[PDB]
Order: sequence, then structure tokens, then C-alpha cells
Amino acid sequence: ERLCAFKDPYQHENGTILCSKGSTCYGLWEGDINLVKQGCWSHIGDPQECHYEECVVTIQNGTYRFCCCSTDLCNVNFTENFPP
Amino acid sequence: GLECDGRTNLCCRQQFFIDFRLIGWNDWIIAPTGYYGNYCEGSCPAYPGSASSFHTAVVNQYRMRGLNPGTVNSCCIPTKLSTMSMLYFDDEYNIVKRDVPNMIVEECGCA
Repeated sequence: ERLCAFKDPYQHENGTILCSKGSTCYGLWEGDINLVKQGCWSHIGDPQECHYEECVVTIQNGTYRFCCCSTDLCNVNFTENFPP
Repeated sequence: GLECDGRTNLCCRQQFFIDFRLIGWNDWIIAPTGYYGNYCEGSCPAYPGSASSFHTAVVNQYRMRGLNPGTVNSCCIPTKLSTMSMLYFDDEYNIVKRDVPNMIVEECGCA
């Protein structure tokens, strides 16, 4: 089990979550970039997406930023680092 | 269980990516962009312990004489399924995350 950041305005006392065994952390942000959702991402079976030490972001609005990462609470900040 | 390598035609698990981009669903599903749903393909035996070996002799005798016995062959089917996390739009434009079960085939086997 892993502890992840949590936030859900759709229907966090201290901001922790017990994930089922084998799950990871995720986070979704939306203009002026504020958070929409955080929690447990139990989608393994596609390690092209959830193999990260920290939260990494890679028709869509183009405004949304989704990540998943492996460690505790890593879904609090993301980063983009593409080579030019 | 067998993994499909493209060589054997035995009951195996073939990797299959479902792209929400190709089916035009990336507008209401935010994440994932797609997933390896996979599927089962390949051949299986005719479908025990000691009595099933007796049926073996009956089948072989009927086939030997040009008759046809119970051609109840087995089927290549998923034996192990995993759940998948999905992040998508709700019908009222609210953001709903739901872990949809039985989405990814992880092993195949004969029925």
C-alpha cells in the first residue's frame, strides 16, 4: 500500500489515503493551474504511464495535466522535461 | 499460461492496446490515453483424471472407423482479469474517477 495526496470536490481530513495493495498515486490539474483531483491510481498493466519517482506530465483541451507516480505523496508537484 | 509471441498458435495471451484517440473518446475520458486490454487467441484440447481417459479410447475408436464423436473442443478464454483505473467526464461535466473492474486480460487458458 502507498500513501498519496488526495482531493475530490465531487461526491481529506488530514490529506492521506490508504491505497489498495499495488496501486500508485495520481493527480489531475486544470488557465491558472489549480488542482482538480488527487488519489490512488490502481491502473498498472501499462508501465508506460506509471513508472515515475515523481509525478510527471507528458480531443483534449490542452489545459489538463495528468500524472501517476510510485512513491508516497509524489503526486503533489509535477514536472515536464522534454529534450529539444 | 502462454503469452502470444506471434509464432505459436496455441491458446495464448496477445497484447492489445485500445487507443481512445482512434475511437474518438479522448474528449470525455481524460486518462488514460489508452490501455493494453489484451485478448486470448490460440488452440485448445478437446476438454477429469481416469474416466476421461476412457472417453479418449471411445473417441479414437469412432474416429478410426470414419465416424465422428463429440467434437466439443475447448476454448481459449481469459482466466485472470485485472481492474483498471479510469479518469473521465461525467454526464454533467463533473470529473469522476472510477476503477472499472475486469478490464485487462492478464492470463489466458483453455476452458
